[PDB]
Amino acid sequence: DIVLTQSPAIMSAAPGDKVTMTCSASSSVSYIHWYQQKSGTSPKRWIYDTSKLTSGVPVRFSGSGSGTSYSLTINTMEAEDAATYYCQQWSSHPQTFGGGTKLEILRADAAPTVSIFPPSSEQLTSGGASVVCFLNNFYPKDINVKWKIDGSERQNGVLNSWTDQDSKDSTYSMSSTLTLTKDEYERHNSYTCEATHKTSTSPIVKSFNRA
Amino acid sequence: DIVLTQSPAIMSAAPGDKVTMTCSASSSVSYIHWYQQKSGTSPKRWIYDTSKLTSGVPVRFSGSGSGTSYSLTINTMEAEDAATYYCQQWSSHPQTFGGGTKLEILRADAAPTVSIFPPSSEQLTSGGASVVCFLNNFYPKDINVKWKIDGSERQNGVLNSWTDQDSKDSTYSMSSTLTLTKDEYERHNSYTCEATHKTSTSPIVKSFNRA
Amino acid sequence: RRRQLIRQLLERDKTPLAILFMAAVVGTLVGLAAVAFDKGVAWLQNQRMGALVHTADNYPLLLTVAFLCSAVLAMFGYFLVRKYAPEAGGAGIPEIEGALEDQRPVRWWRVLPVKFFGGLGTLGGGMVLGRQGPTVQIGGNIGRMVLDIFRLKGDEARHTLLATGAAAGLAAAFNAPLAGILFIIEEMRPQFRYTLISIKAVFIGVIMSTIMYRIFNHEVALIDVGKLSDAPLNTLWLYLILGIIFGIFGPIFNKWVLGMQDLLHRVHGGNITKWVLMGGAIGGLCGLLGFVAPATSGGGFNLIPIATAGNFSMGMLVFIFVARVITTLLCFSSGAPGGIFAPMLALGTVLGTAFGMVAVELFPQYHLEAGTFAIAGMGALLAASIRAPLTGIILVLEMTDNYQLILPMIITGLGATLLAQFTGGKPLASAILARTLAKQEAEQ
Amino acid sequence: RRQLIRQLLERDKTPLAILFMAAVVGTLVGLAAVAFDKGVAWLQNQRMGALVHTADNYPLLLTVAFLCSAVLAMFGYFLVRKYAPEAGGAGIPEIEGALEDQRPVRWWRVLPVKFFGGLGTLGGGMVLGRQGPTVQIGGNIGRMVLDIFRLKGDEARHTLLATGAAAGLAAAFNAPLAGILFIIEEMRPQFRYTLISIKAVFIGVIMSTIMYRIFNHEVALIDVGKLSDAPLNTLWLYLILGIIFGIFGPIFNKWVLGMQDLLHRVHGGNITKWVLMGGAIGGLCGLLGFVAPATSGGGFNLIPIATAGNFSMGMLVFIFVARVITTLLCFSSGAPGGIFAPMLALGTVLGTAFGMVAVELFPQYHLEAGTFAIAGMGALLAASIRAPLTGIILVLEMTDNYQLILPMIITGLGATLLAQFTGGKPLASAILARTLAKQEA
Amino acid sequence: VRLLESGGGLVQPGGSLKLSCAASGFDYSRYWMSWVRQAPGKGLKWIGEINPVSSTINYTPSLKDKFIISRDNAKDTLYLQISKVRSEDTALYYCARLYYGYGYWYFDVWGAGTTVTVSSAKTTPPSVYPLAPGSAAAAASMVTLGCLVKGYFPEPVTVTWNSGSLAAGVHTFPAVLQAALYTLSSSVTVPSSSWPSETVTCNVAHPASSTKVDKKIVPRA
Amino acid sequence: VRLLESGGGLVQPGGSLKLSCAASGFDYSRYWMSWVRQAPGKGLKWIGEINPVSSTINYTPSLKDKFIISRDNAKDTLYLQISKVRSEDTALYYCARLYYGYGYWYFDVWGAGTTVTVSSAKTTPPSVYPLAPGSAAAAASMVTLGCLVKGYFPEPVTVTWNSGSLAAGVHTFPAVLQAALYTLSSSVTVPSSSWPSETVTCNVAHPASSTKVDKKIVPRA
Ligand SMILES: [Br-]
Ligand SMILES: [Br-]
Repeated sequence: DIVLTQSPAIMSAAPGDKVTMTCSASSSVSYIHWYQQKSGTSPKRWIYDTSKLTSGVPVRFSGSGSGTSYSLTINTMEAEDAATYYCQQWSSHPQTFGGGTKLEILRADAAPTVSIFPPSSEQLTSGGASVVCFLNNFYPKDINVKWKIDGSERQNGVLNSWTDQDSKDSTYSMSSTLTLTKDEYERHNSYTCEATHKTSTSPIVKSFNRA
Repeated sequence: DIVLTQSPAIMSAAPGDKVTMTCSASSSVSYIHWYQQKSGTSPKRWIYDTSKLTSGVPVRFSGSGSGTSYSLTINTMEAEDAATYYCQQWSSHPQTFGGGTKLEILRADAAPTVSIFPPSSEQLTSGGASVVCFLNNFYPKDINVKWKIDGSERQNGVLNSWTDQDSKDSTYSMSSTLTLTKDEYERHNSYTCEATHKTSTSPIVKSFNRA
Repeated sequence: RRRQLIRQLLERDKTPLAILFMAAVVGTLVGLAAVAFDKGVAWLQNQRMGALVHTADNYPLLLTVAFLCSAVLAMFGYFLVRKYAPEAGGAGIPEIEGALEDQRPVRWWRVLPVKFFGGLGTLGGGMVLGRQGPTVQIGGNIGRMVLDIFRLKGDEARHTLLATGAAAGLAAAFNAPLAGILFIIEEMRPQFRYTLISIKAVFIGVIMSTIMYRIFNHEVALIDVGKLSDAPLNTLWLYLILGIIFGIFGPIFNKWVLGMQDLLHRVHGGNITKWVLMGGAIGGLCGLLGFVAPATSGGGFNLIPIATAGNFSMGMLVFIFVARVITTLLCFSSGAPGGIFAPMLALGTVLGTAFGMVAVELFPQYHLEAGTFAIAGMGALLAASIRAPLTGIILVLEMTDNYQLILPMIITGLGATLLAQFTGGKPLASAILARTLAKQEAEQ
Repeated sequence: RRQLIRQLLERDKTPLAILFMAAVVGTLVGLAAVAFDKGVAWLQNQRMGALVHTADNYPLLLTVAFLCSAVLAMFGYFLVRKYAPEAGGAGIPEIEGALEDQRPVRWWRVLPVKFFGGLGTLGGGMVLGRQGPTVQIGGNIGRMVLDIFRLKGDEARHTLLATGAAAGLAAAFNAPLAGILFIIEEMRPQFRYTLISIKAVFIGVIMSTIMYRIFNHEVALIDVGKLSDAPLNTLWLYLILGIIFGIFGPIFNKWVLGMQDLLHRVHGGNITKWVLMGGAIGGLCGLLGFVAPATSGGGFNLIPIATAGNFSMGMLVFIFVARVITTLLCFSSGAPGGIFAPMLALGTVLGTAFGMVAVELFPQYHLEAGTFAIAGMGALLAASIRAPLTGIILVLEMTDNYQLILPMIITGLGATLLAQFTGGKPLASAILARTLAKQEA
Repeated sequence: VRLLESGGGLVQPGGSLKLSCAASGFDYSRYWMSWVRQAPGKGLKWIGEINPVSSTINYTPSLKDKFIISRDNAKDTLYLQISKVRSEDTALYYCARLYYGYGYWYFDVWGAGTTVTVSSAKTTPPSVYPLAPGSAAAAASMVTLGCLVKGYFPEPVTVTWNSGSLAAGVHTFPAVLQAALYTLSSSVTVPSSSWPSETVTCNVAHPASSTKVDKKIVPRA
Repeated sequence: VRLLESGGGLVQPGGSLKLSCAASGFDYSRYWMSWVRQAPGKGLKWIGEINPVSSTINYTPSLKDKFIISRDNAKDTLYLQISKVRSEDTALYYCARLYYGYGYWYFDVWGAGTTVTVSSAKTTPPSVYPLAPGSAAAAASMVTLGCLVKGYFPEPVTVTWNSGSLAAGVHTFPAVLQAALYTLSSSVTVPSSSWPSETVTCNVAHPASSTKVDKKIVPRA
């Protein structure tokens, strides 16, 4: 049970940059392996025996390390290198994997696009009333959504979900959905959606009125 | 292509007897083979390379021959040897099989076992009316069936079919089947089935009445 | 001086046709020979069942019959030796080895019938000996026999027709032509001087007999262990360890085989009857074991496939080891006609499988398969007791078909000899000639 | 006699120091052979990064794919004549001689020469192997150490040599057995007892085989897969195939020999009439390596394809002759490279043909062409270089079809047997003889 | 080691049918597969053979592509395509596995069989009727039952009892042809104390017709 | 060469499920097969491994038979039986093929892997609602639509647009669980001049629930 612990848990660097991630073992290992895992796909064998790129791995990638500490490197990383790398050992049974390191295409700031929608007519026809409010393509991922019913705070029933960094534009998108009872909803008018991101000092509001 | 012609086309001998069948080739062959084929089954590799019994063949069997003429023999043949033996060669392309030899067993008397059967209720439910009548396990094969509708001759519509000597008990069995129109049938009562075999002077009758 | 060399160079690989035409007759006869000897020997082991099954009711009755028959036969064996061919008794190799140096004689007009029928007893009886060695010698004699019937003379045709008849044997035996050849040139060959043995004639003898064997044994092999896994680089060292182990044990098993034959001589002091009796006695004992734990008695071949699979428990092996370590000596040291060549294979397979088993649970990360080491060590007691690594290494590969273990099998068979060297030890094959060649003289 | 009994009790006792040198020899040969092969591939690599770039203008290619091969061959022949006359050739007849003490192990020259030289000739793409190049480079690596630790004595001289040699033939064809079997069937001074310590060879062999294995795992040289076996009645067919290599075995010898004289006239001995004729043959090869590669190249890569049967009966015959030529012309030219390898390809081919004829001549035997391609793969090796055992086992070592071991012998015996009753001699020894007789006088 | 070949059946003159043969119980590769057909009453005649890698395929002296043997080692299956079929092609088609002794190859393990009938007729399923003893059944030590299979085409039909579980005392008479239709009956003698009390079922199968039926022999109520 | 493992799904605490992994594109034998599971969000954890002849089978520090790996080389399939399952067993289960370099084995070729949710909760089809822009839609260059898929269980749902034919500008946020029910929305940005005028359909599928629905995004009245 070698306790492999990959150093940077998460990291970002602009392409063409030189990136390096660590992988320390609690005890002593040798001939570590590395697996690349892009969103939606099972792991892929990248580097092995502590530095043998696998048939296909761009020569951009390089392995290294020894006994107690190993590392994997990318001389000039490209955008298609965004993924999660997992170092694994089996120089001591039973094999063990590291905590993984998540590489992310560090970009330039992008103002979030906010689009708010009233609850569908069909959902209302069943007591439900969901007020969806998207927040598309922004960066960094730190963003704060806040709802305001008839010009007032509200945090109950609100559910948010961020997407994972886009493989292409390396931006984030997160949706916020306030759910209510057809009646709870009908007894109000103003439904504002406020988004606060680094790209601006004054938050981005986007509301609609039933009236 | 080689013309293998197995001598006795058909032959009979009483078990515990020494039987030998020939297999001559038009030209010259070497390392002949033999297959045994009992009724209802695909051939079985018996002897090969002119005298190698196959794993399982009773040491009762023996192969032999040379170039132009070969043979297969059974020192004290048993009843379970009733079958058709096929010699085959492939010492010259394309391979070729013989005409086959049909072994038949000579045994003691063994009187029939008749069985009359009233047209199924379901067959009658479609104008058909087949009066089956079996004759199981007898010997020799010479046996005469004769039908009697309401105590009278009848030969029209009658169909008989014998089976081939049983591999084990060496007895024969034959079925006789009289067919009629539901109506033709319904307009009668007595349906007798008479079997005449060597095992008796007075035929074996077996009838049933619709009434 | 460079004059001579240049001349000899232009005259290489020119062996007289007549010889080469004799080689083919030698090789052939050895074939039918080896075949026969093996057919017969099986036939007797056969009868020894058609005797056991008949009395499979009364138990001690069996045990008894399964002792008398083995003893009666062993005796008929030892008898046909002492009163007719003192030489035959034994593996058969050290003699052939000597005749190649001209110190011993090829009394084929005796040895053939003696060794042949003799062995059928001892072997067919079911003692811990192989029927390989019995063919090597029988081989050599068949060679000489023809060398004497066509009088062809000359140190080349004497050494040649012999070396093949020999090699021709070791091939038809283990259906292993390569090893057969590689033997005559790593072991038999008078080791300290150039010799007029015509490799190319050996080849023809070997081939011909291998064909003879193949004519009457097709479809079936001697050992069918199937294709085992391969051996990854990091697990190599483990086979060197296994070697060192056979290396220190290699010579030990030699002293015993040696010593034990003296200690066993006391019992009969040299009396044909104190021997011939002690014979059926050991023999019968084997025959009794061959029915209360067959893995301790018999040739040993038939248990290799089973051992290499891993079907024996760690213990059952250890038992099978020792028991055999004994039943082997006791049978071989007894000067009975039969070979210690074969049963050494079984010993190896076993000792090896164990090492496997230990390895297996000691490091589960290497993903080992015990069998691989069973094959690693199968020819390891063969590269320590008889110290002929190449003949060993290739004899295994010859009859177990796992060439993906050829690297380990060497790295194991090297450590074999290497420690069999730095710790006394010597060619158990040669040591005997020496004893038997020094006991010849120094006795006047 | 009394002496004998004494020697018996003293068998297989080789000095540890030797045995510890063997291990160093074996190792270095290892990294050696590896390197040489890595490099040689790298150059054959570049000769594409050149062809693909000019893959538009055709004669442009043909031209570049001639110059680069010529420039390299020359760099090759040059590094030979002006620095190590010996290296040029297979590399074996020398090592063979050094074992008899008639030639010298000028390793301080041969190593760098043969090594870098070969990369030229080889990496260029001529009809030569990189095996022999390692046999010799082996021996020298042996001596080199035998001289750096001064250990003296006929045993440690012959020994450290024979292994460095054997250790080479092993890491070459990832074939340890043959490596050993070679040093004791061929190499070994054939007409007298010698102090070569088998047990030392073994250690050398192993160690380098490991070195090789460290940098070549997962992949083998020939992958023909398991072919059918060969039934007793079809044995004779392989004896026929032998007699055919047996009469052709010596013939291919005269030519290789003869052709090297006739090719000498062209340069009379001039480093530059040679060095030019060099890149010339070499460039020709490099040109062929792109208009029918089966005529040029080491030859290895076409064996798998030939044994499969993928070549038509003709295409074979073409590939035969073309190579029969492109082989001599490149080997007889005294260039640095081995005739050991390309003889395999010749055999595979000539064999496959014999297969093909056999196949349709008797369809009853249910033959698989390939099996004879392997039967004869080491047949030109048991007629030209007349070392059946080293041959037979070298194939099995790298094709894994031990079910053809009986045929392969019955073919390899027929090989030599007729290579005997019809003149012929160890093309490996003949050369030493010539070169050893041309020495004095 | 099972060699089970399907495909056979009814085909109209000048037609084409792909006979299949699925192997199991051994390694399909390393093996030369072949076909041999037996014409009703006549002997066997070798059709073709196709080596492992299918790099070789031979047939008897028969024209261009009357036959087209192939194999998909990926499915351990042997194939046979007969085109422009004619009455001479009506027979039992077996696929064998090929091996040899000294080397003069033999047909090692012959499969079951499959029948091809060339005719215009129509693939006609069969009707199965239970043959129970009459009401005046003199129920003695042993009781003879049986079922009738009639009005089907072409051959053949397979009749077993209780699924083969009852094999001793069984009979199946050769089918008789009449009016382009086949008819056969199956006998099965069992111990009386064993029948009424238990279940005697007769299972008929007609491949061509692609049908299977299990008639339960019940006393004449 | 493909490694496809099925079996996963929904199981209630204390249950048992036989995960399957069908291999194709290589020789199943000679190969050590193993399983490794990835808990949602977390990393990978090796479960077990079973050699060719299945004469060896090891698991990670787990109790008696929580796991039971086996394989039928006759079907080139790797199995895994989990008994008495608990929430800690909810994760993505992959079956890998095992090989090595110098000898320190690695997980060679993986497979997509099946998901295994272990809950009380009851399966449940999803409700799909169209998310069209409000009446005060500032119809600019690009128009953002989307549809809401809520109240379903268990994972997962697949949302595409116009049947995939519209793949650029699509979003599908990760599902959020709440009250034993999942809920996710899908975003799809298209050119304004492209939407109202054409048909923007969102197609949701919930395999478990055995349902498929196509919600047509129509402008808010
Ligand atoms: Br022995
Ligand atoms: Br070469």
